Amino acid sequence: DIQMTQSPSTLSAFVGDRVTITCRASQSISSWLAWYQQKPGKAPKLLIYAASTLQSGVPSRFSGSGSGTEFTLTISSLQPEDFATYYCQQLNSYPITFGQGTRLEIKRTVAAPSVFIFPPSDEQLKSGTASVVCLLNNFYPREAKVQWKVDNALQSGNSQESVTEQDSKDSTYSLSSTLTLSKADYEKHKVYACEVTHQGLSSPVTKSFNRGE
Amino acid sequence: SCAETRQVLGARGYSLNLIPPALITLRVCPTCCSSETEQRLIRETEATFRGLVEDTGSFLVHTLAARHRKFDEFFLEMLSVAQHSLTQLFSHSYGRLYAQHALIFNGLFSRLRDFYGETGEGLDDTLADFWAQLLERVFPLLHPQYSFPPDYLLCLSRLASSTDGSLQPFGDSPRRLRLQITRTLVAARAFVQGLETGRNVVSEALKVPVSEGCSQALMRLIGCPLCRGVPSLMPCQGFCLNVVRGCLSSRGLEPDWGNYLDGLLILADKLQGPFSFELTAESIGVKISEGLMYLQENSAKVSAQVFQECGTTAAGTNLHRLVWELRERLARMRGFWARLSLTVCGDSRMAALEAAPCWTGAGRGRYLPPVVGGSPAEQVNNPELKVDASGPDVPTRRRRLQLRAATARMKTAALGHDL
Amino acid sequence: EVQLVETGGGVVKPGGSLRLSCAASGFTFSDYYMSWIRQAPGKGLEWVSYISSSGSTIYYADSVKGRFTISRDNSKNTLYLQMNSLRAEDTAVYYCARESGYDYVFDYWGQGTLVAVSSASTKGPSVFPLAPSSTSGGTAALGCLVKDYFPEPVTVSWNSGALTSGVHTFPAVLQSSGLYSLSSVVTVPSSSLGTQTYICNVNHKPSNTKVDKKVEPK
Amino acid sequence: XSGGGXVQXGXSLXLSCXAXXXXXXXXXXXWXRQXPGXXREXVXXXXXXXXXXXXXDSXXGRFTXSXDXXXXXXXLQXXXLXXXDXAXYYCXXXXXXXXXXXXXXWGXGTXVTVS
Repeated sequence: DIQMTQSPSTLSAFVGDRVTITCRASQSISSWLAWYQQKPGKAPKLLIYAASTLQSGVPSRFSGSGSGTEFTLTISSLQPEDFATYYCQQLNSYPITFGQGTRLEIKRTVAAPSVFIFPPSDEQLKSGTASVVCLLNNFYPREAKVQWKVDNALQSGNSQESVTEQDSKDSTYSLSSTLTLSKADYEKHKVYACEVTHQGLSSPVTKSFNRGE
Repeated sequence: SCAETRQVLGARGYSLNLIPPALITLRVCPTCCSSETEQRLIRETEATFRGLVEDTGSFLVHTLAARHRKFDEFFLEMLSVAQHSLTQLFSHSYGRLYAQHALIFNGLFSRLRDFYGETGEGLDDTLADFWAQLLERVFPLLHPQYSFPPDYLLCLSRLASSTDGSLQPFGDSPRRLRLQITRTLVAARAFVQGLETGRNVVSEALKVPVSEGCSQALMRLIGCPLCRGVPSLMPCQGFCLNVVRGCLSSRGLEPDWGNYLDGLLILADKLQGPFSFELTAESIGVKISEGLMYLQENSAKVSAQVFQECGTTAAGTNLHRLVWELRERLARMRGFWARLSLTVCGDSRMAALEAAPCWTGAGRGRYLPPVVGGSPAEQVNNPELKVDASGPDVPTRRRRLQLRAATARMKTAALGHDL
Repeated sequence: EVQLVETGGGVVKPGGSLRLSCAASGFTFSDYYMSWIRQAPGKGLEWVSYISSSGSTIYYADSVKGRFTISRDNSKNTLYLQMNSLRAEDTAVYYCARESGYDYVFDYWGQGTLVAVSSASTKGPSVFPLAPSSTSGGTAALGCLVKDYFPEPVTVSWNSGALTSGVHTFPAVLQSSGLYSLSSVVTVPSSSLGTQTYICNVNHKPSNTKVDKKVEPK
Repeated sequence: XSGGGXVQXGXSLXLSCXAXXXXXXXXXXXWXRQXPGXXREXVXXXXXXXXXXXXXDSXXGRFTXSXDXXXXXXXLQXXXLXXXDXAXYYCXXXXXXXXXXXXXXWGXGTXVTVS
């Protein structure tokens, strides 16, 4: 019955910068607020409990100050091992509630996405289903938009996207959208195209292919 | 190959030169440890002992702090809760007055809330101010023809200050309500302060002795094994339980630590149980309307005899829940100091294929000595250390002086008497 | 040092019962308050239960009030959780934590073991190619499609660990049929389509379906 | 949208943008450069205030960008111009909010070239 909120959902900052993460609660909490850091797919650590107090082992660069219904979490100088997801908590009510995490990513120069398309397999068509794929390779920022054009017709619901995590040699992301269709629905049309719209692109670029090479 | 220690010492971070391949032959360690390594390893050996003990009993510091911040926040809220509730009932029944005279109740509780949080220590005059502010305004309601410009710019001390023996306008309600309010603010205060000490007490009590007599040859326990032989011979219980007792036989707070949690619970029960709070949350309104009724029919005597001169946060957790929640947290604290040695010798030490014997003072020989002593009479037979003639240390023995007066300060407050 | 290890299966259909053990070492289990916190595939962490050190007070979340039960064993130093008649919403990664003393702070968390509720059965994956599309047009990219399998872990590799640079293995996505599916692409020069050979061997452990496949360009 | 004349290689100067006048303090305007003989390439991205500022790798450390929420006008400062940064610089607002990189409406801009 109690709501917790955080801001922002994703913050881009360089190594060595100053970072402030703001957590906001629905009702008043005098000093009952905890902070946690979670690296991808691993157990969270306890950073700052009781609003302002630090936990043994946490470096001095982590700081949190708050009283009332507005709280902050400050990193004085960002070190490379601080890139993770930071979580807010509640220490007052019976149904303790966490806030959705703030993802702290690495900042990088803008890179336009490399676009590719791949035809359905001749061995996959035998089963009666054909999934067309659209690859976006090595780009940054992660925010992008992918639309599917079947003979220049907008699509919705048949496409499923999955994005990789941040690369370690260039701090870039990659995305893949899979257009799934039955073989009978696949035979009706001849042109399949995915157009990518990214901030680094001057205009939405397109990649298409036709049945039978 | 003594270089087995070298890599182990490299994990600890030593400059691994002149220690890897060479062994030669108020002191310590009768070896592959250099001279400056020894003087620096005992300092490294002491560090974990402090960090282990403080982290071992770290939750007592956090629990007493958490209950303090949640009990202190509770009392302040219920003061503000009752302040708003008293205004509602008195505005419903009487449309003649109080329509624009609710400003006194704000100044009433604000000075009450200063006695609770030690902001002040003046309550007997505080209540007399409130009764006077009510006295100088109800009085003219049954005397409407007369108008009064007060004496000087202040009527008197506080109009009828009742001092020197005035036939009281509200007969006995000021004395009765004072006794009920006083027993409440002092009982809820000695409890909060008692919790406030408990955090401070255990916080500094966890700061572990330097005891050079204990520190010198403490290295023998776990440190000097690393110096000579292989480090895979983690000490067994027999040796461990006496060095941690001999070094800590001073802080024998057990006799004074038990009565503390007793007084905490005893005062909590009288405070949790009504007659100490929720009764005086409504007793103010009952005695006020009762004292005015005495006035209504005894104003003929007093007014005739006074012709002379001027005449959003989450609601406060239910205290019952906050008490057994308090009771459970404290149950795991009573026998804490007696169970402290087992935990210290039950962490880095795997005592809980290889063997059962372990390291001793002068070799790997078998150990079967005694290991229970916990006070000077009990630890005067110390096999592995030199405890002081009176076990308690000079700063600790001062933690059984000003940190148990709260117990009697909480016990006496539970009876009603204070100071 | 301070360790909280979790065990228990995680693949059951709706209605199956699971119990998890949180074996604790490195500290006295009897002093601290324990709790269970689960992390769904989503971002947020959801609290489900918590138990006193003595075991006298037990709290459950509003979404786990009837079919959930938590226990404790201060002798064996193990924290349990009874999961009965779980709905599909209970699918999450369940952690066990320790309260440091201050109300509702968790300083030490467990490694994590995940529980999944699904009506599907164990099925191997189908491997399909993403042939490169192409004088020398930049650096063409090829791929390897994995479709329709269950449960989760499946590892894609190229050339038996010889080639690993520029390889992107995407996270699996749960589709409408209830079976995961993923793809792994590789960026190569446009002149290596005839000189060198690429084989993406895909292995699904729970189905014993080691599949070696070749991506030949046209 | 500023002109002072051609400048010497290595010299530095600032620009500004205004094509459609409407309430726009939340959507973030963009900044391109295109030289005839080559398509438009990226320079800097003026994201909404407190959502940070991102530049292209070609002008990392040189060109800058800042904006005003009440004035509703975005500018670009240019420093250390190389003799190969000659092009016409156009600004374009992203129509959507999710940073989908959709530059629906473009502007003319103002170049200066290098001497």
